[PDB]
Amino acid sequence: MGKGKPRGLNSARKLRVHRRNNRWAENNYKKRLLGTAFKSSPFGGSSHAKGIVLEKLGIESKQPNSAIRKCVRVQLIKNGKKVTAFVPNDGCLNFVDENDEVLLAGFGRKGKAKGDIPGVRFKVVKVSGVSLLALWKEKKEKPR
Amino acid sequence: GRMHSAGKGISSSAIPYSRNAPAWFKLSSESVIEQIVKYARKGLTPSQIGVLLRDAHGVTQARVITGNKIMRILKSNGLAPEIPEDLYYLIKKAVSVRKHLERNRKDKDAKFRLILIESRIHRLARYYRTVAVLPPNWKYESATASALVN
Amino acid sequence: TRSSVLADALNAINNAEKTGKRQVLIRPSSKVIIKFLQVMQKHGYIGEFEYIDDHRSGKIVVQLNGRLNKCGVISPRFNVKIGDIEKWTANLLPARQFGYVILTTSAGIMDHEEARRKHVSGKILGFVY
RNA sequence: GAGAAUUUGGACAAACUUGGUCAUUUAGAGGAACUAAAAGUCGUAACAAGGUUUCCGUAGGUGAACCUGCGGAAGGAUCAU
RNA sequence: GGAUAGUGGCCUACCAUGGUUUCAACGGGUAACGGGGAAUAAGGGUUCGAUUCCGGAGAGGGAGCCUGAGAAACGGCUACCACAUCCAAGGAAGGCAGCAGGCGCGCAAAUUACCCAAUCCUAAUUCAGGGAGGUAGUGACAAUAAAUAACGAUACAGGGCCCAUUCGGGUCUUGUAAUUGGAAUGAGUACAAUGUAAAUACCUUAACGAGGAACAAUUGGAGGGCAAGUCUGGUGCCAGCAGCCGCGGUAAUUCCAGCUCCAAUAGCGUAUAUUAAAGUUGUUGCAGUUAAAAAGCUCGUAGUUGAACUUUGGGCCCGGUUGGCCGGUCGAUUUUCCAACGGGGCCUUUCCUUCUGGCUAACCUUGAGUCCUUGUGGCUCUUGGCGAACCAGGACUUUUACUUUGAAAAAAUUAGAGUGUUCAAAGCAGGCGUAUUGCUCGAAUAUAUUAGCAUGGAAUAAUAGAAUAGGACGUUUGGUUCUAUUUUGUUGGUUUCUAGGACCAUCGUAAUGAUUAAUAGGGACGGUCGGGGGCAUCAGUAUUCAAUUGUCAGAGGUGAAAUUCUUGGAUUUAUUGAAGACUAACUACUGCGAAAGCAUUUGCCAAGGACGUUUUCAUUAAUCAAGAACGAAAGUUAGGGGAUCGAAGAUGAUCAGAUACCGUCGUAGUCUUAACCAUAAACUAUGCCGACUAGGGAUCGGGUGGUGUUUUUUUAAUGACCCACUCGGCACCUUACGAGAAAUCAAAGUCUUUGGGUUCUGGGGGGAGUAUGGUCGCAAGGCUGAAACUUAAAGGAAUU
RNA sequence: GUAACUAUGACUCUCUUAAGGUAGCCAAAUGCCUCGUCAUCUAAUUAGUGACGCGCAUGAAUGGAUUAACGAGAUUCCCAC
Repeated sequence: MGKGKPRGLNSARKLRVHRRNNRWAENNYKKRLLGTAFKSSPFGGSSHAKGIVLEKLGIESKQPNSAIRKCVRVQLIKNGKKVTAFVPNDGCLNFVDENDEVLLAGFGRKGKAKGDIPGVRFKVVKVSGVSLLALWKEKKEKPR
Repeated sequence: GRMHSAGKGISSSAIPYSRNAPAWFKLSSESVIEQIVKYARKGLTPSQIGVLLRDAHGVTQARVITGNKIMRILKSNGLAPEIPEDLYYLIKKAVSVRKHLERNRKDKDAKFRLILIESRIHRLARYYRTVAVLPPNWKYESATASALVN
Repeated sequence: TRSSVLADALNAINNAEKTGKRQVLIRPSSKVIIKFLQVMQKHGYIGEFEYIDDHRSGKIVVQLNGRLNKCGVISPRFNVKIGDIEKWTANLLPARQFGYVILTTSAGIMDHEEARRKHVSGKILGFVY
């Protein structure tokens, strides 16, 4: 009837060291402490990133769905890693272009895949300074 | 309990409530002390003398009759052995198993129980060192127990 | 070895009062046990108890009235301060009206109600609802 | 009397070369992998006694699952003389 | 010793060998300057703090140094390294992590503005200076307040009511109307004055400024979670949406649109961190038989934890709050009849160790006594001694944790008191009179649970004290080394006396004295008890082979066969002999052992539990990082041995193939000696020590009983076996109130009514028990052991 | 010879007699083509080294693959000279 853990009044060392060890099994803690955000993670553990679009891509959706997901492969200005970002509305692949500048952001799932889209963890929000929403709703026009 | 096994035996001696002598006993402290001392002169130990007095005579317990324990009486008369009983007999049992171990070298049940006897000697020693019944610098190694018992 | 004696005494009283028995036998019986039983007795969670004086730690035979629901020990005797008694009597007891948390105070073994009226504190022993 | 360059040794000590040792970053012809993805080829190993009960440790063999030996376990298909 | 302003291995010389560390030294990392604080909000916490205050550091990187009270200064100098300028080619000048501004870097941040007027600072100093600092500009980082409309009349409706005479008279109200008409205000805009250093903006204001198309409010959504469409047009597994489950494949409430509708609203969404949610880090407070997880098992240091017992009593007065009969009274307050709470004195053997002076107010007492209705009513005052009003010196205290109260705890922040900044976030102002000379309340308080300092308590927890007494106490009495003021007329000396140190030698005084046997453990002892251990012996068939012997056509082996041997008699029969394994039947819900394991016999050597015990020691204990011993099988070395069986391999079947399952052979393989290895579904998939909660057998020990059986040597002394009752421990099993997701259970119960001690392990599934690095090993491998990336489930139990 | 796919590990037959070179290793002192191809060493390398292998004509006591130390052995590079 001891409940495993020590219950001495002089056991604060053990009770603290046991948490210090067993905290590593937590997901949030481990990656905040080992700094996984700053080694892996193309964004280098930041909110957004900028990049120049290499190719237009047609990624095939995962099996229960069927579509062409109109992604864009983009080299990150920040570090030089090449990632694949999704273009976030109907006829926006025709808006972005090849060789243009792009503001990326996470896909709202913190380093995982959003739905059926295989191996896309990022999303285009702006092209050449002007947002991919305003051009879509026909509010702002691309520069030059 | 039984620290060196899974044994849980409760075999013991429930000493009588009477804190005074048995009402049927005569020849008080004087004669019994003389019989204790002359038994210790013959070379028997407090653990044997308490038995001999319970068996052959009417000495139910030594401390209730006299007001003095048996080895406390031997230390009063300066007729106490060099090392106490507990350690003496445990050392004797460690020498017993070890003197057979060197002949019969695959007795891994003997080697196991040798470690048990030896690691019980060491726990006694640490106690008898703390309470100063034994001098410090005292430790049983091997081939020196041969000197301790004889 | 048995690490505490108040522990198994209070447990034994609880295990009996679970089944609605009218008496318990406590084997070890310390002065601390007797003093805890006396504080239980005062508020009326306990009837009378005999102390059989076998030339040893002795034993107790307590008599219950089926009023006591919960009766436990806090094993590690936490150094409580009167600034934080409310944090204990809010975490251990049913709300506020009844029940008592038992402190081994310097003035002696008492409840939180009594320790407040005196304006003194010590450690924690246990509780009774 | 003042007193400049100059220079005699001292400690302070940058900086230079020279190897050393540790850390981080990183190129590499080839080699041996692992995951994923439509399932495309080959069988059908497992789930029923899955058609050889399954599984563990270990040892060997084999296109592939796997197969076989030894010891063990029922989470067995027996809670039985 | 030197040096320093000074202390110091700070430095020098000469010596000694020290110092830190499993209570984590040292080494590595920090996308680390510390703190006051910040976000979240049951409590406990978690995360962060470059940044308005305090401290530390640095001025591209190191080092050096002058001047000075102050610097190892950088808007000072010197050198070197880096980078950089202008050059007339000889030289010269550099240091924005001060303000502004430019590059660059990026997801990511403002004006090369005005001023000393406020806050202050500096100076020879009322004046000068100040990119300190303020003012305006940029400025949806945050924060406060709150416009985007309000009101009737006119036509329709509905909803309470008289009788529902069908009446509705609608006599009141809740709205609907592209009908309608006057009143309102800033949003702007601008004379003005105010503001200000000067201005801008606010505050206040001339004149102008509202009518649906405006002075136009968005942002994200409508299948579920989740408030809100089973409404139209388009697309047709595409385009797409979709945090997640999912929607779209020709009628989509999910796509793109229209129309309605919803949530928040001058904001709303989006991405990434973080807090709650999260009892998914659990101290409060997790989970571990089967869902992830008891570390194969025992020993063991550190660590954590550790039974009981020492003053309990019973009284013998006085004083604090709060309700008490009440108002004892003027809807503001005190008395008893009378309690509760928290206390000091005093003794019941109880002692805060008590001294020398000052202080003793004081009667334990009287120096004359007596102011006086007959009074043990009351003091002008003081012999002998009180001490407890009262220290400041003595001067020794067996020590801690714990808790009480207090002290100093910066401000800002936080909580919070007061106050109409028009309200509020704020601010620390204000308030009220003749408002002519005025007066006046404020700027409180509280937490800062660490450490240090004082303070009271002495319940819980530990430590020592008297054991070869070197124990305690004194009107005991003796010698020593002492020191030491006072008078020896003046200090100085020999021996003094006297006081106070400490030391033994005696004398006494004490209760002539002095420490509990844990249904905790260790050990001894007694008769047992086991298929526990080892070493040597003894046996039994069997299996294979061999020698001989008798028979004359098959035998094997199969679901069926074939390889296989056989007439030179195979298989079968018998008499033997050999070799190496193996311990059948008895053999069990039975035993022993730390686990692995251990079943022929006898002998030897040691051990071990259990029981019994009016023996002994007396806390010696529980669990345990590190560190160790044993550890099936297989496997590896090298020697024997190799009968049987059999990985590999040979080979016959089956097969579609089947280098497998079935058949016949068959190396290695261990069974053995020495040395390794150290893993198993090493399992009861249930850590150990400890306590409590509820029928039958059976192992071992002991206690009673039976005039039971056997017992013969006369009746039997018994003894054993057996029977009944009884316990202690054991391996269990059968029924069940509590527990668990259930299967289920003697613990998996005593668990949101959560705490006996303690060790180990787990945090979705994969990747993966993989890589790497150490470590061990002859090798095979063992121990420790990640991440990238991937995924919405995988899994446990029960139901149909 | 057929076969996923774009180079094929599943089928099929006939065997040079008996077996079809297994584990290994290599342009090796054994590779004709050959100065093989790829990397590396150099400014430049028919050389050296490390890999690749349908190897004219490698290979298991005619021993194969390693291998510390040793060598007046054959070879390549570097520093000193």
